[PDB]
Amino acid sequence: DMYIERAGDITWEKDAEVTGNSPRLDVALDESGDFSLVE
Amino acid sequence: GETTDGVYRVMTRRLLGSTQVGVGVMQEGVFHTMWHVTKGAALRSGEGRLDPYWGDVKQDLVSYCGPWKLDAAWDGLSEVQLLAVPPGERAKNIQTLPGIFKTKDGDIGAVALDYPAGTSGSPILDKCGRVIGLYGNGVVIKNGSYVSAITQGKRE
Ligand SMILES: Nc1nnc2ccccn12
Repeated sequence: DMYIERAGDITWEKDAEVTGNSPRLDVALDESGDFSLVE
Repeated sequence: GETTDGVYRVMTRRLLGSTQVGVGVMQEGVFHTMWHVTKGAALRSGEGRLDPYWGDVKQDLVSYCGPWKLDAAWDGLSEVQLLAVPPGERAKNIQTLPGIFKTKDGDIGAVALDYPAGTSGSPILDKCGRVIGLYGNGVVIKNGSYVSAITQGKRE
């Protein structure tokens, strides 16, 4: 039995931690909602 | 139950202790999460019940109490923020420049941020604080890193 609990407001934070790269990838999406890489 | 707009953890007591299986967004009286988090099951909010209203396994999205309300889209140029809500940890904003998933049916934004599976359904926001999609359906690339699509539904 699943339940929800509030965790916060949805707002943009000025000067939040900035990380992550920006990969451009060829992908396929199957009928089950699974993404896979196309090579 | 609590109907206030915001980000929520999705918990279960079926397993050992209380386990966070995902996250979702309450907006305009509708609860939005990824399909793989709830498998379409009903949810509890205090003494109240939230019943599924729309869902789609291929999009990996589900809405409760009403139709999907989130319609903002990534502009294709700007940095965004993942409002990550990790299991047992406080909500935290992470800013990043999305990459792209190129598919035979068009391009989708993608965020290269690696968080526990229980963070699925955390919202990705633009600079106006609008939810442009949910984090948690993606792929594991060559180096073993996780890259999530920015998954957004359609507002009818
Ligand atoms: N880090 C990671 N690996 N697989 C997944 C799946 C969903 C959300 C996060 N994930």
